[PDB]
Amino acid sequence: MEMEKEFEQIDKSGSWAAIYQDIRHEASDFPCRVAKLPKNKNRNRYRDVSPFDHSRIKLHQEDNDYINASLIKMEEAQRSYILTQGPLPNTCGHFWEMVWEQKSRGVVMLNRVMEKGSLKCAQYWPQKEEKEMIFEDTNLKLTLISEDIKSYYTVRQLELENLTTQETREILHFHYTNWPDQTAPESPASFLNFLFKVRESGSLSPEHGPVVVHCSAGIGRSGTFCLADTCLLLMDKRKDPSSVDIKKVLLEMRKFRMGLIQTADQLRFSYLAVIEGAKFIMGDSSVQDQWKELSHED
Ligand code: VO4
Ligand SMILES: [Mg+2]
Ligand SMILES: [Mg+2]
Repeated sequence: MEMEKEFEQIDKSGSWAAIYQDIRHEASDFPCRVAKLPKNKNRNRYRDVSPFDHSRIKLHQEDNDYINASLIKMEEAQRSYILTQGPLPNTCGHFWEMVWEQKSRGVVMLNRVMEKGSLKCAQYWPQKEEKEMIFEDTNLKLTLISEDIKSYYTVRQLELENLTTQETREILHFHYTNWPDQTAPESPASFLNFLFKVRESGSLSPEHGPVVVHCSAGIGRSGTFCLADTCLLLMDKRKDPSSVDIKKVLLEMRKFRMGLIQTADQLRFSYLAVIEGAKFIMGDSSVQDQWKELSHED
């Protein structure tokens, strides 16, 4: 309720840029010494996007444990996320090793492999059932099991096999294919429809390891997704929408990974998504069918 008042004040005063720059100025700053080691230069997609040492995910190999990935551990909300860059051609083995070792059940992908004429992500999952991928460095096998393609997102069932142990796991892939870099989604409705398909999959359950979330850098669209989910979960826990302070939640998230939410419009969208999602949290279950309709997923 009180985020709604703040939304109006910021809008009718046109101060989203200043509000967002405030968050940037107050955000935590922690060292990234491991990410900056010369042996890890080719493991980083962007020179200026690095995991903090204190929250980085360590791979369980002894040669080089480095991956550009952060554990966002939201203590009060009791949910964790792994935010990571889009894998590089040499880090797709590391990416699936991380998924395996962290016992993630779901991967949320918010970018496309090619954006604005550039390769933003390696093709790290198989596109055809009969063309499985084997990651020889990490001894993992990945098979496409099935694929449900909708108008602006795709859900895939993957089988991930630890070839050392021959243990197998189902990994769910939630691929938002309609969300351009540095922008807000089309509508809260289509975003919330997607978020709630991730939730209903069980991939966010505490019984599993943290969901893996990535875009190209793992901060902008990835930060928007996590901020909206954590805010909705916080108000759900308290059944009190007015108790949620969005900027404080984002600032808390930015203790674990730098640059989360990259534009003022993405921040503004985050308010809109949470305000609209609160309708469902607070007991208007019919609104979820309305999101499905408005998102035109077929
Ligand atoms: O690829 V993202 O720029 O939305 O961090
Ligand atoms: Mg590379
Ligand atoms: Mg690779």
